[PDB]
Amino acid sequence: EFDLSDPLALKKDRPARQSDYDARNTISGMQKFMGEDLNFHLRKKFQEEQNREW
Amino acid sequence: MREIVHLQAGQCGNQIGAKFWEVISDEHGIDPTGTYHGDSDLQLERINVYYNEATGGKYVPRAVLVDLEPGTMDSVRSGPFGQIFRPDNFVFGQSGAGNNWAKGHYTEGAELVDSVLDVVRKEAESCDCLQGFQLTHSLGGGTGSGMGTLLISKIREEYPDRIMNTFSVVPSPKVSDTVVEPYNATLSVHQLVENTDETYCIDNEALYDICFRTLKLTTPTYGDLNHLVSATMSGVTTCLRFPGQLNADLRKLAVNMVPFPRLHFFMPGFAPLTSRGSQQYRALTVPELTQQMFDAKNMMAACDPRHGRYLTVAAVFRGRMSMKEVDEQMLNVQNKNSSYFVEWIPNNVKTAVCDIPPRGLKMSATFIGNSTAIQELFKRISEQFTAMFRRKAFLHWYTGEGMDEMEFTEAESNMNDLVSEYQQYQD
Amino acid sequence: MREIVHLQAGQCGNQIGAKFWEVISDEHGIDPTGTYHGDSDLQLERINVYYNEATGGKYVPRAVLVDLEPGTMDSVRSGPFGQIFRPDNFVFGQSGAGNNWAKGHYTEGAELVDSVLDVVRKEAESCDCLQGFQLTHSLGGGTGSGMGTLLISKIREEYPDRIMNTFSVVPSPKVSDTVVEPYNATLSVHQLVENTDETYCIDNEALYDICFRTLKLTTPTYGDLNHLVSATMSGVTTCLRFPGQLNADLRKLAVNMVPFPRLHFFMPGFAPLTSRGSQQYRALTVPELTQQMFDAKNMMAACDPRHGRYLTVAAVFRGRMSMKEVDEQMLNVQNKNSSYFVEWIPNNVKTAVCDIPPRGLKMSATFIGNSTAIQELFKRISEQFTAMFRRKAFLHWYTGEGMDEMEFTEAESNMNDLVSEYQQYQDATAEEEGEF
Amino acid sequence: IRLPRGRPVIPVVPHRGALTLAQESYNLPLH
Amino acid sequence: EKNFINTNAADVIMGVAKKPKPIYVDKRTGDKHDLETSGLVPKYINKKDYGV
Amino acid sequence: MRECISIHVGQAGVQIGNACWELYCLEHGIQPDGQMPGDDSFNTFFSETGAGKHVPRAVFVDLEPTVVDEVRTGTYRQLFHPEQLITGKEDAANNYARGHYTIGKEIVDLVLDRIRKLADLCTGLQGFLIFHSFGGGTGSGFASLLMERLSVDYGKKSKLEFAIYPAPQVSTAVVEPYNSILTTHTTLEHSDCAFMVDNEAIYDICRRNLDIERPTYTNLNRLIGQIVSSITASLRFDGALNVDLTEFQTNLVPYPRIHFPLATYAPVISAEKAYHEQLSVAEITNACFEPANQMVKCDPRHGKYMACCMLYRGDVVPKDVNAAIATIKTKRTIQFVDWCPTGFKVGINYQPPTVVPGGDLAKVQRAVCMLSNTTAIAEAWARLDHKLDLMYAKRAFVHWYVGEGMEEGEFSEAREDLAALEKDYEEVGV
Amino acid sequence: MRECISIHVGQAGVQIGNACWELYCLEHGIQPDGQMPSDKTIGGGDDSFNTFFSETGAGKHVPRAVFVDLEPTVVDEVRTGTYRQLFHPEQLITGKEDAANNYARGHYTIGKEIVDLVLDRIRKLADLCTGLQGFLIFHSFGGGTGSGFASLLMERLSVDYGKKSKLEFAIYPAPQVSTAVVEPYNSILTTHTTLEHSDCAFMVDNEAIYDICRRNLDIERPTYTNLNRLIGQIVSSITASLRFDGALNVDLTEFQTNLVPYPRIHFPLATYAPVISAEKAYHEQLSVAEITNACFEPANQMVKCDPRHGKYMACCMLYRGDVVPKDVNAAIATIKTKRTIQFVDWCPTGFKVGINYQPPTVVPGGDLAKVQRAVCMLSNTTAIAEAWARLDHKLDLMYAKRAFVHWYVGEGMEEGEFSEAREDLAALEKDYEEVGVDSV
Ligand SMILES: Nc1nc2c(ncn2[C@@H]2O[C@H](COP(=O)(O)OP(=O)(O)OP(=O)(O)O)[C@@H](O)[C@H]2O)c(=O)[nH]1
Ligand SMILES: Nc1nc2c(ncn2[C@@H]2O[C@H](COP(=O)(O)OP(=O)(O)OP(=O)(O)O)[C@@H](O)[C@H]2O)c(=O)[nH]1
Ligand SMILES: Nc1nc2c(ncn2[C@@H]2O[C@H](COP(=O)(O)OP(=O)(O)O)[C@@H](O)[C@H]2O)c(=O)[nH]1
Ligand SMILES: Nc1nc2c(ncn2[C@@H]2O[C@H](COP(=O)(O)OP(=O)(O)O)[C@@H](O)[C@H]2O)c(=O)[nH]1
Ligand SMILES: [Mg+2]
Ligand SMILES: [Mg+2]
Repeated sequence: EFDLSDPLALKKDRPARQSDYDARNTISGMQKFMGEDLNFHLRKKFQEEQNREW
Repeated sequence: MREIVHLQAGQCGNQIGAKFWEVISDEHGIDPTGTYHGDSDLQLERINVYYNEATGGKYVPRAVLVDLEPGTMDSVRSGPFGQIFRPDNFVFGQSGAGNNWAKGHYTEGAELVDSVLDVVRKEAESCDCLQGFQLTHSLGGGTGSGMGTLLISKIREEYPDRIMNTFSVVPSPKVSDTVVEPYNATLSVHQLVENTDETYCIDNEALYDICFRTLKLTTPTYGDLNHLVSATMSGVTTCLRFPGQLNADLRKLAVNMVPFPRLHFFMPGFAPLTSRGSQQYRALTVPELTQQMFDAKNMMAACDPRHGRYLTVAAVFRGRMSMKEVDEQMLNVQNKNSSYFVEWIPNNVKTAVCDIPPRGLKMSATFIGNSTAIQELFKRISEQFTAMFRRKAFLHWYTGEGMDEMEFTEAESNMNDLVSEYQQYQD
Repeated sequence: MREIVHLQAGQCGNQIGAKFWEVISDEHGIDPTGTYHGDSDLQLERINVYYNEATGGKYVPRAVLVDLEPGTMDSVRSGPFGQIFRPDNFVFGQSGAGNNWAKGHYTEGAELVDSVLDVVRKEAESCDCLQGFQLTHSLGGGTGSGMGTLLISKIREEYPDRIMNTFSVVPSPKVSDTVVEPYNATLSVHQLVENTDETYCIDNEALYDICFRTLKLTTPTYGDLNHLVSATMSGVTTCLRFPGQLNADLRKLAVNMVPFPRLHFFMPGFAPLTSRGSQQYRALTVPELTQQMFDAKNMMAACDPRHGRYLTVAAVFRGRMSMKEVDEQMLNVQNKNSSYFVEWIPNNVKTAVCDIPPRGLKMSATFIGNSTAIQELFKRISEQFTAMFRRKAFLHWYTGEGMDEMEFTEAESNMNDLVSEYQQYQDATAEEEGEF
Repeated sequence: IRLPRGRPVIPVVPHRGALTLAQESYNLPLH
Repeated sequence: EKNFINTNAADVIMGVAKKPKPIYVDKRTGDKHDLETSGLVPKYINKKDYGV
Repeated sequence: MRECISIHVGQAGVQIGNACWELYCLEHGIQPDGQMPGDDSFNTFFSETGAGKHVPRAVFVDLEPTVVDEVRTGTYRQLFHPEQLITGKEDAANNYARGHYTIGKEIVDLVLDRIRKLADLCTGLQGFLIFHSFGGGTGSGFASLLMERLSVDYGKKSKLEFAIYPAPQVSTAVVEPYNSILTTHTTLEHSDCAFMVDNEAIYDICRRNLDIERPTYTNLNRLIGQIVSSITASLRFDGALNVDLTEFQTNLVPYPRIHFPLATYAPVISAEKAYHEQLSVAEITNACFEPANQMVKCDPRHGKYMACCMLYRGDVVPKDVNAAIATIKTKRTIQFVDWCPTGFKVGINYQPPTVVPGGDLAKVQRAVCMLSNTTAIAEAWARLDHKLDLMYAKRAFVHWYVGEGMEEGEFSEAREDLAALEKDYEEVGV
Repeated sequence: MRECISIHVGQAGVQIGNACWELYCLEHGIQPDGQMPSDKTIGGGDDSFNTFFSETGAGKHVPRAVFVDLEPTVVDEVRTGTYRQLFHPEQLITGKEDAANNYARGHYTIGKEIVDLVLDRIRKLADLCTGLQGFLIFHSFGGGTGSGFASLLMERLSVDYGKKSKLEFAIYPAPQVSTAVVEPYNSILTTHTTLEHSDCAFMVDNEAIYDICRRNLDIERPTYTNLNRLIGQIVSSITASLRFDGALNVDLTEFQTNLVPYPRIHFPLATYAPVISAEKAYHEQLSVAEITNACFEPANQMVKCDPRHGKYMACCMLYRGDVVPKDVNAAIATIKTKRTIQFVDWCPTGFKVGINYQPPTVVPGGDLAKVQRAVCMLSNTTAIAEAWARLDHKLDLMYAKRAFVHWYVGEGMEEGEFSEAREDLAALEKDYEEVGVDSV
């Protein structure tokens, strides 16, 4: 159990979530949520373009 | 070994149940068709706590899905994880509850409860030792609030010495979507005070508050609220599914929780919740978990804990951590503020420690707090109830189903004496 | 081991704090993202005084950012060190204070302060052994003065034995910014007397005169005066973060410079300041540092010390130097100017030496001066307040917010009590017993 | 929100600026 | 109309001192713990209901 | 010839035994599979069969499976006979009544059968070693019933208690004063000597003596296992002065109600600090009486010693023991009672303590396990009594105990007994 | 068999003990790692380190010292420095927050926390002492830790050990320079509480050592290490009899009997005679007469008190190196004939001598020259009443207005202790007067 008492343990430790998608962001971790709308501005811009042509 | 038969009644109940069962299938490594594809041998150990086994190596949930109209269970059947439930346990009615408690408790749920009791008996006696059941519903609806209480009552006169859990969702005055729900909430909390062993009061207002100020979600839907509820639903029963340095099953969080039989209304809370942009400024240590876990905004009930005295607090930690870190943080919390904790109990915090964390996570913990600040979740609903009942506002929809007006009077009287019960330890 | 929770309120406080954190991060070797990148090992040993540990070698500061207008938060995030601050510590309001002390103290700064106190108590109880707090604000502003006074009043009643330093900015005789500056200035001094331990008065015209005479700057901006302010904040706490022959923390300066509890208004000054054209004309010696330090044209408050008496004087030195030279220079500056030091205190100089100079610097020194010439700074504010309050100059923007007319009276009553107390201690017979 | 500038160097002082009267004069005697 | 030298001395002449809280340092680093709550000094033996 | 039947009750008991049997198997030449790659010193703990398998004389008991199943799937699975590791179905869930009246009766018969089948192999059975915790449900309830049943069929056989006291400041449970009051009221006549250790005291010891900040329960288990191995070291190794297991009760328990001595392991230092320190007999016996080295968080200076039984290991020369205890008898800090002019029981062994790979303690040549019976434990009984009187005044948590067939008078007649115990602790210091 | 426990308290104590222990290691053969470079004898080797160092089983010598401070930044330099391996880790005690120039922090609130840890470490270090003589305490009169906690240490040691000898190495306040404002308050309070819990109190100034380093030594702009090396040389010459051969041995108990005439006057001044640079030593013969006369020079004194303003009461002289006792006899016979050196009638002897054959050691990096003779003179003179009167006046000026007393009255110390500490030293003022008058 040197890992629980390592003074530089926080130095070698990685964040809970690094990017918008990687491996250890799965629904039992409560780190990635579907309600966060990535590709939300693009949907609004596309819908505005549809309204413009119409 | 120690099996849990999971029940759910209502739309809200079935949408929370889908999230919960997919979360448990995530934890135990179950694909959307039923089989196992995980990478650790620890996930098969107590997999029969929630699952059964069929031929061909198929794991099916021990779930009973109850509703009074077929569209909601058609919706959960066609979802991403609707192919894992055995279609026998899907029980529906034809005419809906109509957002009416009397309909679900006397008229349409009572003529459905026999088949559901048959299914409950068939699924709940295959197990060797049954720890207890589990219900997910809301008090603001009609079929979860009405027939769910009937279900609790009939599985209480038949299984007296088991564990009853209800992850009820009581309504909020600020976020209200039905004009009748004071009646339903009052008439259901009349039953939940003596038919249940633990009760977890969750508010939609508190979930929206979490999603707005903590998670910083742009568009929180009902799916994220069910995700946040199922987080704590999985967190409370993690020590009888996985090993730990200090195990604590469901019964240990009842003897060490309620000091008197009428005080079992808790409020959950999940500790490691972080926004997307605030992820790299976070250190995943025990003090950071316990100072976030005790925060007033992190409660999943909309009552401020700082208005009342804490009765007893749980903390079921998951992950690999040292023990006196937890034992000194829970002592620091009681020592810093001695006016928010009751004085006639010397230690008000129970520690539970598991080993296996949530998937892809270094460390996690959950909160179960019994407090005298929960009375303001009942004072508001009782005040709205007596605002409606003094003019007999919507009572023709209920008295026509065959219930007397004495029932509302005894329901509000028992809500009042529950409030006065929670008041005498506030001073 | 001895941590300092930083606070900053208002636009002046946030613009000062940005430069202060830039200078501290340059001293300790922190990149604009947060990761430590130093060369030696002293820069990591006492990093926890101002910083917190996060994952991966990234350091998050101890600061709490408070304001009522989101534009200032927008500007403080757009700086070269805007990414190092934790996003949770940013606390903003929606409607600005309107340059009103009463609004920011009673109406808009009242409900907002609960979240700020939440951040403060969250971030102060996670300390090994907290020393105290700091605050940068301006008394002439609206949210700065009012909400800073409210923050200090709420903080002192929860941690009543810590160190509460304020690097306040006092208003201006000559060139001012706002019309209603005297009201906020006379209403803020009441709280600072009773609720602060050390108060540093920094005047903008003194900084402007420094930049125009000693530095010969063509276009001095706010980011130019804030460098001098950041230097005198960083020079005070240099004994905590680096080893020294003679160490003096904030509490040692508290003990040495405050003879009576109500007299804690000081006068900063930074020693090695020299313009670009005269940089090669100076030999960097200790007599040069102590000659510039005690000069009347080097203080950061627009009040010369020849018009008053020096109650107590500090001199915190940085760099490798000799203690005999420093002690004999303090002796010479005490004995040559005899009438400018009080006679009921035999030695008025507290000395401190730290062997680590600032980054790029070789030797440096910081002047903390408790003088009785600070009373004339209050005299002008009192005269302007009496000119305004005699005919209700702008009272309807204060009394309509809920403040009382009698609340303006106790302000200048206590302010002039402080002035009279400084005056009585200025002319006191040293060889005299007293009634007791 | 991108990084604006490369932050000019300002290195440490060569000979002093790292020794604190105990690194010097308290080394190995080794005359 | 107040002499601020007589009263500044009278505020320390007609006063009482602030009694410190008993704290013991346990380790050589400087960790401090409260003395009364930790079971070192005799506290609960002097309770009124001892042995009865 | 000198057998010792160990009994482990509860999660605390099983996790303590997981370190104790690790130390026992490493002490002799016993592999994890039970074989030995011949001396017969292992009969104090191991019984040999026809297939060449050394089976421990332990009965791992719990009412919950998933703490015993790690013995069944870990690295010491082949060592243990299947009937030794005994599990129930439902845990007592921090309830004394559940482990004493409802759930304990189903497992007490099977545990008694395994105890009897283990005692047929013992020609020279010395005593039973019991490991449990006061705060738990199984370890406080079923272990007390185990004493109540073991005291009838055997009688005068020695029984040794290795209990975990409730900590002063920290506490992982809420109803643990109730569990403690009941298992202390009912074990009083059914326990010859009750060795007391405390989790927070060992927490401080590994914080300040060893440099391991943040140990887990495993380090505490290793320290307790070192104490237990030093206690029964004379039965397996040659010694200048041999100490039998029935000498502790005669030389440590003056009166039958007072059988709660303390634990202290002397040279518990790290490998960094052993370089600058010589570890002679006088130094370790002086570090024993330092209150910073006690395994119960209490100050012995605020009380009077009743007796002292103290053991030795390694290259220990008896005149150093003589002069070292003669020094302690002259210190005004240390005080004894009137009616004990003798004070000390001395034992010397030759086997140095055994190191474990990846352990905390350093390899030493001398060691002392001091067992002190002191009056200073009376501050613990008064404090536990106050913590009960806070809760029992408003009848908190009683309804969870009357359900499992215990009347309301049991709490009152427990409180009477330990009021009398506090009176006995005071009245003998006069 | 001659062990003495050095107790360094405060920043001054720790920085003095650094140079002291460097010179202790260099004088014997002990490396900075605590090991001898080799074992040249088969089984012999000198045990002369037993005065200062305790040998473990294998090969390592550990100092018999306790370093106490209330601030981590002074001890942490030793903890990560060159002599890190030499010191036992538990021998360096460190608080979290410092006293900060306040006697009350070191005496009532903060310094009363770590006092138990220091007392148990002192007991543990005294357990290995076979022939313990006494304690040596290094502190300063002007600080908060070195004034309050050192007084608390004397307070506890008198209770726990009785009549055991405890010598002081104080840093007296200077008459014109100082590095604090509240220095007179600390000086009066910690003199008042330790007027009787100290058998002897050797004091040196800081301005006087500055003057000696400027004038006698060739160096200008000195640092604190140059003062600490001289103080280490003084404390080595005091304890040189316990470790080296001597024609006349001076025990640590002899100082209090041959230097303290009366139960409160125990403040002698120290001076080191041949403190000269290398090129000044090249042109100068340093015979016993020259270095005996140089001790009595007013400029060569290490405390800023003119000996011509008072009367000598007792003198203790410690000699080192190539010293003939015949020349010591002649040189002390010459001094008694002088008129500029005046003694008191009731002490016709006035001298205690001690000769040690060990020459003083040369620490590399120091500015002192290699000399064959050295004298460390400890003189108790009545001329210190100038210094007590100036300290009296400096306390007086601040106490007239009751400046800075809110920092002291608000921390458990009442006002009355000022009124009795000042009254007790005002008694001591004329206590010095009573022993300076001649009986006719
Ligand atoms: N000192 C120490 N105490 C332990 C250890 N493991 C468990 N405990 C203690 O065990 C007590 C609670 O009992 P449990 O661990 O749950 O074991 P139990 O007696 O079977 O109790 P139940 O599981 O509820 O039946 C706590 O007070 C812990 O302090 C350990 O490894 N070391
Ligand atoms: N000779 C000598 N004197 C020193 C040294 N360092 C400090 N002093 C003296 O010590 C006095 C102040 O006390 P410090 O040693 O600096 O600090 P302290 O004694 O621990 O007191 P606090 O800082 O309040 O804890 C000053 O007046 C100096 O004269 C040193 O290295 N050598
Ligand atoms: N948490 C959560 N609550 C829901 C969801 N859908 C509905 N509700 C709540 O349920 C209450 C009405 O119950 P309803 O959905 O009709 O369920 P039913 O009456 O039992 O069928 C409302 O107050 C809603 O806030 C959901 O997906 N999640
Ligand atoms: N010297 C100096 N003064 C500043 C700085 N920033 C703002 N100020 C002064 O602060 C005053 C305005 O106060 P401000 O903080 O903007 O008002 P607030 O935002 O309502 O608190 C003006 O008189 C400015 O001169 C700065 O960086 N340096
Ligand atoms: Mg158990
Ligand atoms: Mg100091």
